[PDB]
Amino acid sequence: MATFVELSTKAKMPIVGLGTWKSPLGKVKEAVKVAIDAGYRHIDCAYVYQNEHEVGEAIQEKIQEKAVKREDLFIVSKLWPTFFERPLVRKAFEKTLKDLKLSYLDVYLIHWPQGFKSGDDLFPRDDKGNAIGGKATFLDAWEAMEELVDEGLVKALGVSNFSHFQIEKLLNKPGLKYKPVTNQVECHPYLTQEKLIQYCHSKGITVTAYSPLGSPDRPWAKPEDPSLLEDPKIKEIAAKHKKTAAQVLIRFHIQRNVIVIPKSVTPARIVENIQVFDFKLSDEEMATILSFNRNWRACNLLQSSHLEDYPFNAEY
Ligand SMILES: NC(=O)c1ccc[n+]([C@@H]2O[C@H](COP(=O)([O-])OP(=O)(O)OC[C@H]3O[C@@H](n4cnc5c(N)ncnc54)[C@H](OP(=O)(O)O)[C@@H]3O)[C@@H](O)[C@H]2O)c1
Ligand SMILES: Oc1c(F)c(F)c(-c2c(F)c(F)c(O)c(F)c2F)c(F)c1F
Repeated sequence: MATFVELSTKAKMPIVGLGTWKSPLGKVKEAVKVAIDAGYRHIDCAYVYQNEHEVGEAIQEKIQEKAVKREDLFIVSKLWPTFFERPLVRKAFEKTLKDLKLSYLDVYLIHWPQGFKSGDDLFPRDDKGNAIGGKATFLDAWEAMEELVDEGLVKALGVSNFSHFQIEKLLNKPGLKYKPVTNQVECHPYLTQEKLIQYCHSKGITVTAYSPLGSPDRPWAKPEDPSLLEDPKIKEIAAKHKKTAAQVLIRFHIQRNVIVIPKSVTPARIVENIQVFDFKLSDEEMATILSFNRNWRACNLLQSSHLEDYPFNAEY
């Protein structure tokens, strides 16, 4: 099996999960099926990925075939920032829950802190492709999301792409009902997030590492961009353990008690990515890997950088 990180709610969040961004229809269903078979219990989803209906199919299949029980699955989705207006929070969540064919979510995340123009255009933008903002804020969103927890439709709330300033704004809001259980952010040896992980952990907030393999198929990749999978120094450590680069990149987070959600639709890779509980990176190897920090992001979202709550201006 695979280990977990205990949340502030005492719920157990499986430390490896399956990413689903850009997992195509026609592949994502088989991907979820192979992952469950391979021992994955945590699946990371989102409204904006537009494939929740197929993830839902796969989960239902495995449950009705007795491969797994709902209570042993840990399903996460995210509210997109075109839906921060209160009534849209409900409508957006209802579509996610119905697509996923579930009666509750384990975690529901604010996907990004900056609000976008409210509505069903997911990427409202000007002529240059710059995001158009909305006046509803992540605090408005959180307020409405808290009702879902009151109603037992979501077990816990969290945030994604929040800086420590934005988490402080959240924690320090008077009249807060629920606290975020996780902050899902990009994290890997080129962006080690030392200060942000230290902050979150000090507040009882776990970290979920996204793009842990450096998202090698991001359509905006430039050949001069760094490549973690092909990095000779990462590959050196892999070799030392007779493991793959990807397995080292995943194990890196487990050893920092950080949840990690590599994405694949390739059955061999889905299996490979969870074969990370039979080796250990040594203290010196962990130190070497941490030294690779470049403060480099695969996910800059520069087209939203002019917005008030754009998260990446702050140091952490
Ligand atoms: N909250 C956010 O704003 C946010 C942002 C980014 C990502 N995420 C979440 O985090 C998940 C993971 O991040 P990501 O999808 O950006 O990138 P990633 O997991 O770092 O990398 C995925 C890419 O690596 C390939 N791959 C997977 N396993 C491999 C292996 N063992 N060896 C070689 N290549 C491998 C995949 O190919 P194949 O699929 O073709 O096998 C895919 O092209 C996302 O899917 C999403 O769930 C969240
Ligand atoms: O959940 C997300 C995701 F998985 C992404 F890859 C992106 C994403 C991103 F943050 C970026 F910065 C990109 O340049 C990109 F192409 C993306 F797909 C994103 F915005 C998300 F909200």
